[PDB]
Amino acid sequence: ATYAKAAWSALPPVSDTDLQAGFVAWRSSCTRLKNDAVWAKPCATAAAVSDKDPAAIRQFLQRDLDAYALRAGGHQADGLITGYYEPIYAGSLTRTATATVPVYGTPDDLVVVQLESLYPELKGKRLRGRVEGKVLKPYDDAGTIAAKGANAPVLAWLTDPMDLQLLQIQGSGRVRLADGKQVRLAYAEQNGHPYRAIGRWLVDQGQLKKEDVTMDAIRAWARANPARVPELLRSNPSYVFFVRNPDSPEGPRGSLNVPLTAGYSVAVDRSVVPLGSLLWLSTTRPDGTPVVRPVAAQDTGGAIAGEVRADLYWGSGDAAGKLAGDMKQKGNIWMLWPKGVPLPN
Amino acid sequence: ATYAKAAWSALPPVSDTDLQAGFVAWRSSCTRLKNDAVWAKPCATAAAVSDKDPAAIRQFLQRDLDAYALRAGGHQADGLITGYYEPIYAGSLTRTATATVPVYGTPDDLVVVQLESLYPELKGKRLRGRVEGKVLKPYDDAGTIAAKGANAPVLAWLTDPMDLQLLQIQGSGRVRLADGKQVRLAYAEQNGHPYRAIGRWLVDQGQLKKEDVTMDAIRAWARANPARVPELLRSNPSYVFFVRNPDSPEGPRGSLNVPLTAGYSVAVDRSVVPLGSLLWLSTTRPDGTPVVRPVAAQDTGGAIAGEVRADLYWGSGDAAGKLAGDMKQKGNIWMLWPKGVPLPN
Repeated sequence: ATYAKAAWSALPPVSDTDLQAGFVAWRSSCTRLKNDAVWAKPCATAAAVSDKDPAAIRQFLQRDLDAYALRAGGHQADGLITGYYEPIYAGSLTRTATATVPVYGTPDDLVVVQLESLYPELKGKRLRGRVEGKVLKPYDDAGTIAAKGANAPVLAWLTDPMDLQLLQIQGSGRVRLADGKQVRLAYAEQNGHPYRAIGRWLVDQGQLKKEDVTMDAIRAWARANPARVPELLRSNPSYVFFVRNPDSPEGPRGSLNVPLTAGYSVAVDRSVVPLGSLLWLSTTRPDGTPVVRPVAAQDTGGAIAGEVRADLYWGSGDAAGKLAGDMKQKGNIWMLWPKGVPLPN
Repeated sequence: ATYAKAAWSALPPVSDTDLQAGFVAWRSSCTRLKNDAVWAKPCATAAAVSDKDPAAIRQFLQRDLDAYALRAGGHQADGLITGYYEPIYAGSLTRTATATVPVYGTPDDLVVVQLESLYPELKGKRLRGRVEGKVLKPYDDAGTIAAKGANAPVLAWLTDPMDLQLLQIQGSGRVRLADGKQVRLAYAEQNGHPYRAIGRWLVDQGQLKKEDVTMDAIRAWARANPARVPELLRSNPSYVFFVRNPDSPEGPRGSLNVPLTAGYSVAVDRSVVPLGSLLWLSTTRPDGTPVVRPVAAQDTGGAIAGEVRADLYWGSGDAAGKLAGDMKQKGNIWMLWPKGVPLPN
């Protein structure tokens, strides 16, 4: 990927609504770049800037920053904008006859093995176990936690084991309670067993074809095969544990551990685009509505290779999920950069 | 590397005394080989041969077994025959002003990590640690144990920390008490830190040249540099714990859990030479005198990496140790093998 300087007048205009929202989402991450190489003084400048003055935003941007078009190879500046979202699942604080699937916090008999300093070849492996006598042995796999429960507090109860599996894959989500209040859940720990996507088990068993395996297809197969749902979820021996964040309307936290804003946060390649960077996005919704806005690189998703890419966070819930799933849009991306500073490799 | 079938008449001759002692050493493994797919049947046959009848032994071998020259690397059949022994060191059952170095059994808080069913790539490693909160930390390294001790049973007290290091390298030893009586020590466990020969440290410090590194030269350097012994020995972060046996005449036990015979037991590469196998050995003693004999694979040595290699157990005591330390001899090794049975792959 290459950076190609662009005049402020070459970028597409944005409405005042989008300029401010995208500025507010981007400055939202300033509290965590107070001592960042490149963004601290921009932020300090921005901290002074109002957020209800478009003229004052444009001043700050065009005065303090440069713009660079993101180009890859062959398609050049024309890239691909996909989408992602935070799911919301029906559930309860308490077991009922409809909500029987427990979501567990971290067990305190779960021991994290931490021997990387003696054996570097262990980094990235998530080794965990239970200590019985003088031996650290494998922790309970997923199948065993589904049958017998966990030695851990229950943070919430879901209505469908398939909702638990998806929640454990994504690492965060909200639980909708009956009184409309919501529970914030995020990754905390893992049983130490290697992940094995249930999709792959559906291919080997001869139930789907590698190209047919979507989320919507696994869900359809499960609903068609209620007897086999336990076998299916057992095939992934890995089991994820959660923490419950304070109740809040903020969006989930991403890799920058800043609450994502719906419509104004993106997942990028951290190399090509440093986390915290301000971007300019021109693309469309699946229905063709122009999407032209500043957006903040506040999360990670970058396997960039021969074509520009970013993932746009569209919010939480089923409709955000539907919007995010249909996102396959041609788009252009500019990275904004503080003027003096040299850009990154 | 490779097994090259050889005719019996290509093997060098052995005296009747050597043929008898080597048969006897090897036959003593048969008590541990009753469930061996390879050696069980030969052992049943062997049990009925008179160990006082050379002709019956040679008959049994030539009838029921084939001979396979071992070869590896550019030297092919020419290999390296080193030595080991059981050292005997003056010491005490109790701490005195002349015996202050403790020999430890297995600590109560030493946890063995046993996650290989989940990650088969761990299978070579001795992973160990101590549990601190919900974390398995590295256990204290050799240097920390030497300086501060360990929470473990004390088995004996030595006068010189170099003696402990040697004892930890050979894995077995005797401690001579003031009343002439002796106590047996054998390997029981280790702190999980990777071994690093102290010889390598002295070379890295330009104190010895890679060719002069012998046990004699290392001990000489330590004599001349008492103030640097603690840093010399902690350069090997591995620390070995022992078990005490009651004194007895028999040889120490190797990995096959069978008492080793001086001059007729070898430590081998366990994958190339399965424990319990009978071998033919042709080499010399350091003074050049011929050593031609059957020997038994009854211990585990360093794996074969481009050179054929075996460690010859020479017995216990200082004289055995001088012999074992001078052993650096060209050798030929044949593995014997029951007819019809597939070789190891």
